[PDB]
Amino acid sequence: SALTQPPAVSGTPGQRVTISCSGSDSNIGRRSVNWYQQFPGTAPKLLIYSNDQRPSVVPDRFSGSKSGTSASLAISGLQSEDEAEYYCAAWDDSLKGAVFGGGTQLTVLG
Amino acid sequence: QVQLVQSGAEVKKPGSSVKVSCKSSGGTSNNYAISWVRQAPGQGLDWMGGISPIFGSTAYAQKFQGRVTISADIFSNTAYMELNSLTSEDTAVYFCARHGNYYYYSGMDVWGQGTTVTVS
Amino acid sequence: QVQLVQSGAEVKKPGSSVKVSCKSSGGTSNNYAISWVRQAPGQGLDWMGGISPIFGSTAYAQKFQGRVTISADIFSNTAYMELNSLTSEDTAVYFCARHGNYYYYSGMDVWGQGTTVTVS
Amino acid sequence: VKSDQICIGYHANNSTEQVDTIMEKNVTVTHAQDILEKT
Amino acid sequence: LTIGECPKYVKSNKLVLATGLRNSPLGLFGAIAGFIEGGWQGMVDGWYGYHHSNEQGSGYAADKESTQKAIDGVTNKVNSIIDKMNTQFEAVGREFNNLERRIENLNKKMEDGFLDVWTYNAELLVLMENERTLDFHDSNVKNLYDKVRLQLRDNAKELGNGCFEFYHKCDNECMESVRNGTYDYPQYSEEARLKREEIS
Amino acid sequence: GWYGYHHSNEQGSGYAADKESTQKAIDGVTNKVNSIIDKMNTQFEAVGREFNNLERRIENLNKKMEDGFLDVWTYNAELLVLMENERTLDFHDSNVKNLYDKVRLQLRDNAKELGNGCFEFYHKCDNECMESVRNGTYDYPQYSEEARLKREEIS
Ligand SMILES: *[C@@H]1O[C@H](CO)[C@@H](O)[C@H](O)[C@H]1NC(C)=O
Ligand SMILES: *[C@@H]1O[C@H](CO)[C@@H](O)[C@H](O)[C@H]1NC(C)=O
Ligand SMILES: *[C@@H]1O[C@H](CO)[C@@H](O)[C@H](O)[C@H]1NC(C)=O
Ligand SMILES: *[C@@H]1O[C@H](CO)[C@@H](O)[C@H](O)[C@H]1NC(C)=O
Repeated sequence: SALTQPPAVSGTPGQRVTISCSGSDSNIGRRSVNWYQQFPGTAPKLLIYSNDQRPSVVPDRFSGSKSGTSASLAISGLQSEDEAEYYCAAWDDSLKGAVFGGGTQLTVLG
Repeated sequence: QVQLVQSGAEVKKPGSSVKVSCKSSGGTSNNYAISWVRQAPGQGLDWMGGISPIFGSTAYAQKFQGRVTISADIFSNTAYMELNSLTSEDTAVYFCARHGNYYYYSGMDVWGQGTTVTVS
Repeated sequence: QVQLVQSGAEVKKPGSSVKVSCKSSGGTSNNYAISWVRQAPGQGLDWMGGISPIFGSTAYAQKFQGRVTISADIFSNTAYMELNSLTSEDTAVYFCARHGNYYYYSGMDVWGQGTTVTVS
Repeated sequence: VKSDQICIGYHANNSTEQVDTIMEKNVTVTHAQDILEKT
Repeated sequence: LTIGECPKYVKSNKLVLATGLRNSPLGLFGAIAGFIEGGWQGMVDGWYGYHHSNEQGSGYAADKESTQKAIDGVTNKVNSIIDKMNTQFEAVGREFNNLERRIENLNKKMEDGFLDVWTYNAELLVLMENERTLDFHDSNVKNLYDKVRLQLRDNAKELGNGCFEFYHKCDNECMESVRNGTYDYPQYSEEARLKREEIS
Repeated sequence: GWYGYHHSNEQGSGYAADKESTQKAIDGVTNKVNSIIDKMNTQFEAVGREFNNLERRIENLNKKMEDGFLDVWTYNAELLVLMENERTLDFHDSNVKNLYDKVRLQLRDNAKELGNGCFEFYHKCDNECMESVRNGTYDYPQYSEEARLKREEIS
């Protein structure tokens, strides 16, 4: 645990959706938050690192932000291929290890 | 490019142990940290630990400390994970994941295909 | 530990020369200065000279200058002392003594067992 | 008051692994690698 | 004598490559055990790094760029050491009769000489690259100190023990600007000379 | 000593060796020489083998093997001597540089760096002060007040 995510989000294609990740002082407030996208039955993919940075293979519609002890992942212009589980992850200084969120299943309406 | 290739799926009895490897193919991974992340069916990802072999760091989760053994081979470019005292709670899909640098703060940009361990 | 092992006792005629060795056993002595100290019967200790072989210093006493030759072998860890033109005043007990560092200021903490030279 | 300080240092641990060099023998290092199989 | 996919035989009884730096539980470039008297056991996330200490708190941080460069260099050095000695002599079994003892002695001295040559090569490469690795770590610490010293210039007084005390109020954003090498001289120079005048 | 000092205060002048760095350098050079001897103790030793006139091919093979081993070990000895001569001279240069850096980081701004290996003291450094800077125990705040002053009155 130690990172709180909403279990499910929904939206239409083309709609901007946001996924929140609530943590504490020792994990999000003092370390960088990584975002992972996982389709069912496949390995996770790196989506956002360093809170706001993006890999070159990840499209520019994915963006991340961090303020205080919380993080946010924004997907502007939703598509059909963005239906996946989304995990936030950061290093925890109190547990001396990496912690993950509960997981956010995104449902593409229509 | 570097692809992480894991071992096959394992079927185990309770009370036994399972050893899962993660061979780094297409290039070395000794200068990066390779983490071990498990995923229970219907649950989220869970960090077990990792090894940074040239850097010399071997980290473990506090909920997995004393039960999991993670080692690395720098001559075969293979990272290993041995989990002892298997119960039904240890049924998960086990991923090896290479970090962006030598330590565990960076994002895991290279992942293995996964290894399903079922305990019954 | 390092023990300094000298040669046996020598019986010499006047006008001849005597060569006394000091083998460093149990470890090297090339990084320390090995002095040569003689002791006349009924008199006190007298410094003849010394050699610091890796440092490259070979010192002699002013009252022994031109008459004593002190050399060192760093491959056999042996320090040698050759004294020429022996008279009856050269009858003494001759000690090799290793200093506390590379030079001759420090105290001589390792000593040889002594070599008695009698000239008659 | 106390002035702000920054320092440059380096990693140390409780390791007793020893390596040999030409000029120094059995040097204790933080991390070492056995490249020889004895078993 | 071996068969199969085997490691290379050497007559050495110890062959250990140094990957980490020198241990200080309590060189050519004079930083490791030089003007910096000892290593930090509280700094676990890197080989080299920083210990900031200001009014917002004190703690350790690693220089991940120099640590990653050093780890890349040590990894490539180990791979090169393995790669250059992949073409080692492999002794195979030859047998000779009692009227062929001269050719038998020739074969024995040939294989023994090749094993001695490759044992010398492995031992000397381990010794030389252990010196190069320890001096490389010392140079990395010296270069990190030089990088911070040339960043701060006269806005910080070096205390001669590897530390810089600042002449200005350097907060956590200032400390991380030092750490990434994006320290800005003219934002703090006037208050630095004001503090230098006030402590003169 | 191999490395050292030359103080020039009002009580006199003279040379003084740094026995700590000189002893460490002599230990390193001694251990280097011992390592050079010990690593080449397993050298090829040629032995005499004789062959008849119908065994010239094995004779050429034997002499080529022994000449090649002698050439390999000659190359090893020559290259180790050349490489360790570079490493020794650079080691001595690094020792002098490290001694200079040690004194420079001891004195800080209490001495003027003359750029020729010497340090112009701002404060009056007597023989006890020179012994303090010789064995790494120079106290900066004892002399810093008069050094800062003398900087003001000399500037
Ligand atoms: C090398 O190790 C041996 C055995 O542990 C020890 O006796 C010796 O002191 C070490 N060498 C040095 C120079 O410290
Ligand atoms: C490592 O050594 C330090 C002193 O250098 C000591 O305080 C510490 O307890 C040691 N670590 C462990 C795990 O015992
Ligand atoms: C890194 O450098 C940037 C340069 O813009 C600076 O703003 C920042 O404070 C530094 N951050 C860290 C975490 O080192
Ligand atoms: C420097 O050396 C002298 C002579 O060995 C010693 O007595 C002294 O304590 C040292 N100097 C200081 C200031 O401690």
